[PDB]
Amino acid sequence: TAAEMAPYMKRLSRGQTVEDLLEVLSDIDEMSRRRPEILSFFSTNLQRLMSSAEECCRNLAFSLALRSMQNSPSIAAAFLPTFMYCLGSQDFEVVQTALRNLPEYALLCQEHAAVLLHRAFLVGMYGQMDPSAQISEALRILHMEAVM
Amino acid sequence: KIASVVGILGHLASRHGDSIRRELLRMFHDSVPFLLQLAVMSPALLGTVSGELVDCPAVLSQLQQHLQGFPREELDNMLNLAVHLVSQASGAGAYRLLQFLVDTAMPDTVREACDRLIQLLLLHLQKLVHHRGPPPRLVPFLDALKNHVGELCGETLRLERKRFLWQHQLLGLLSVYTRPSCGPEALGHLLSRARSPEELSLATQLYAGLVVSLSGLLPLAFRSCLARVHAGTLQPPFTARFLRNLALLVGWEQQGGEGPAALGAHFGESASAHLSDLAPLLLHPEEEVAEAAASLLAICPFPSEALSPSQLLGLVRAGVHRFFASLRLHGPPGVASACQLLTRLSQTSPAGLKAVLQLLVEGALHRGNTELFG
Amino acid sequence: DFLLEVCSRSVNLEKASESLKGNMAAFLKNVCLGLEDLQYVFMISSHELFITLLKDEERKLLVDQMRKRSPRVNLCIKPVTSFYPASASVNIGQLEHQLILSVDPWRIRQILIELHGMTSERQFWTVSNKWEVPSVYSGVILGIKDNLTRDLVYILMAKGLHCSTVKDFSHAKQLFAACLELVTEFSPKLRQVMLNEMLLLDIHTHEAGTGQAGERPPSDLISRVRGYLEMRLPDIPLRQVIAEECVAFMLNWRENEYLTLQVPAFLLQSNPYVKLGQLLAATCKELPGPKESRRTAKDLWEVVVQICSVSSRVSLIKQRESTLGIMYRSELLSFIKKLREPLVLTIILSLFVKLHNVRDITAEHISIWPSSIPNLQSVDFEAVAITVKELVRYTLSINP
Repeated sequence: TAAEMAPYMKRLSRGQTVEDLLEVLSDIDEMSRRRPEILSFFSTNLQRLMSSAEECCRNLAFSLALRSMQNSPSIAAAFLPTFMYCLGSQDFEVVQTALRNLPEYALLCQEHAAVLLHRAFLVGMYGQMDPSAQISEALRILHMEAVM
Repeated sequence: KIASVVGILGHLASRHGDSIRRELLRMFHDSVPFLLQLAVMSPALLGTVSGELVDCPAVLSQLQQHLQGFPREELDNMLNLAVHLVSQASGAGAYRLLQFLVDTAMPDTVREACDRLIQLLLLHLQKLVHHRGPPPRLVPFLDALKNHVGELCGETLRLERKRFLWQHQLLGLLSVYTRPSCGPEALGHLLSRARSPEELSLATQLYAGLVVSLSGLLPLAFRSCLARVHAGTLQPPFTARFLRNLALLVGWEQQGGEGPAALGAHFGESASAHLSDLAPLLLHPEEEVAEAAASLLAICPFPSEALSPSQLLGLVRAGVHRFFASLRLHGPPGVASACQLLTRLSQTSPAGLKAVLQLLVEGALHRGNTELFG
Repeated sequence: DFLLEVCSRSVNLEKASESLKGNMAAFLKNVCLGLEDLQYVFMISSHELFITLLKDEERKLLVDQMRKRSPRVNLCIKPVTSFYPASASVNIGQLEHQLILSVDPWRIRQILIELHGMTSERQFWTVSNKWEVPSVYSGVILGIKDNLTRDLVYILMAKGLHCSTVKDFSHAKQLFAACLELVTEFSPKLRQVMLNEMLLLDIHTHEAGTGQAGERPPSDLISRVRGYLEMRLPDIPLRQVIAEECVAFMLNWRENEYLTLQVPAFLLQSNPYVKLGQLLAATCKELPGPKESRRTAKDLWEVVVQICSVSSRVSLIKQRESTLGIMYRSELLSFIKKLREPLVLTIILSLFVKLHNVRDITAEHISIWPSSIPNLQSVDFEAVAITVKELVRYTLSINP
């Protein structure tokens, strides 16, 4: 229910330190592994944590987000602005962790995959990154469900 | 209390009844408070919420006005039952019934009854959203409205004679009510879709009603808007509208009187945190987006600490590109925003001055932009 | 007007042909373009030559395209309200909406007076759950015997704290001043509590508006911060954030003479923030000393490495306890994030870089710290890496 997740919403929204955000994200993580449907309440707040400055809560935010989007494909379009912001972010760690999760998100979205892989290429091209492996894997799998 | 026992029996007797209860309510509405009182604790009100708007047309309103011979105290009790039912029963067709109720306020006695219904609903929602300063209250009516916040903003921006007050109050209540704080999203819709200073005033009024209970609204609204801009979302007319409305807000705060002082919005300070996002918008292929970004960046203050060398160099490169593009396209009248931005960037530091002068002279002497100067 | 009068005497109208007229009107247009003040644009535009030369259709276009350069913007700032008062409950809800929207304390007092007038025994500090009073203050603020006084003190505290959160410092000043002058009459503890809150608000107001350009504090705020640090009153409910911000205020305005020597001894053993600020001021004021710097840089090194150590899988970030220091790592990071003084910041950066280089990175005064450490196995170097990354991000946000 949405009533029992209100303290978790408050702790995730008001988390200032890395310790508080990490512990509340992990606490969401065990009962998301138990109850995967609870993650729809945390959607935009995971989108806010998606572009976090430090690495562990940002990786956990990507993990919990992609787990939320594995259930409902309609959630996939709602994560497009934050994912393209993470690809085009000035922080390089955020760009790397967006590129690592790029094929999974491209598989999960599939109507915004042209713009996504184009952004990944242009980040790799005008940056100094090599997303050709991720882009190639995403293109291969997208072709595999394209021929179906 | 035989009515309570009858309702408790009928709640169990109404298992999986999606047509029989609706038919009974349709037959009972031909010739009602007894049904509504027992419908408070049952999901039959939620099921008939969609059917209530479709069934109600003017003949039913005239029949209700004919059945309005009940005493005024009983009428007020029925109105309180109605606002309680619509606040705590409406599950998924809340926006349709809402648009019906607002539409059936603009037989004059039915219009007055609907107006009192909307006013009492807004007061009851104001009670329910924020009280008991304990788990939060769950409002099913406002739970179905967070998915229609964009449509609510669009209907508020129409600025009709009385509907926008109610929809603006409901936007504020929804912004307070949502634990993920949908307020920045509504502020972003209002900023991106406003076309007049009257329409832009709705965003400032919403923020004035929201800053007394919420914090950090403008950075989140700006981040959401610019994330939608830099993706494929927010097609470039709305991007240009958002940019020029933000330029209007920053300029209005800069000409500060009692308005910006009482609001305390810090529009320029919050927009200063997104110069790395606003700077590529000078390079936008759409001309209106580029000139709106130039007009914003000509007056948007720099961050109070300093400009980063990456930020400063990107701003200067985009500024000189905007200067030469507007000189080629619009001529000397169209270069005012780029000239103001470059003049402000040259006064930040000697490095900024050297960058501005070097890039201006190099761009003016390039193989491109040299036909402008003979 | 000399330029325009030279323009008039040097054109020789009705004999000047199309070539001179077009060139001269284009010059008038392009000198109108470069005028930053719009009154000068009407000064050129009101001239007879300007009207005579161009057209009757592009002069209006030019003056509107210059008027839109710096337009005048008017916007409503009063929030929407559909106040149509039939019943008592409608008036109660209307006045509750006004109370929640209100920020002027006298209007709040009026609304609360009439709200207590209409109703019998209902409290009104509970009509908005967004009003947050800290839990150390809740017991002393809900113990007021008078209902209206308790409601008014709660509302004034909550609205002042929220205005301090949203950087509305003048309105927070008014609300806290009204609450303080209202609690002078009946409670010394509340008078002290809003004295502390007023001090914290004054610190935040100075560091937001009065600072930000490098000018000294007015030296009565420094005296107030000193008096609050040397207070030692046990009955009052204290917030640790006020003492933390006071130590940060002392460090940010290079008050090393107070933090090193003039601090009382009992404050160092009680408040870890004051001890850490004393150590930072000591290691900052001794920097030109070759070996005298080491005596305090050492003590800073042990206290910081004991903060970043783990007693007894266990991670300092994951647990936040089982640390050996006087502070949690989160509290240390937040306290450093309250500091903007560049010498203190670069001292802490050199410290955490030297700690990170043990198990390279060069950071200025890296030789002032000891190399060999005790209990190297206790140090969570993952926590040290996260701390140094967040710290360099914060300092680059301070000075890019």
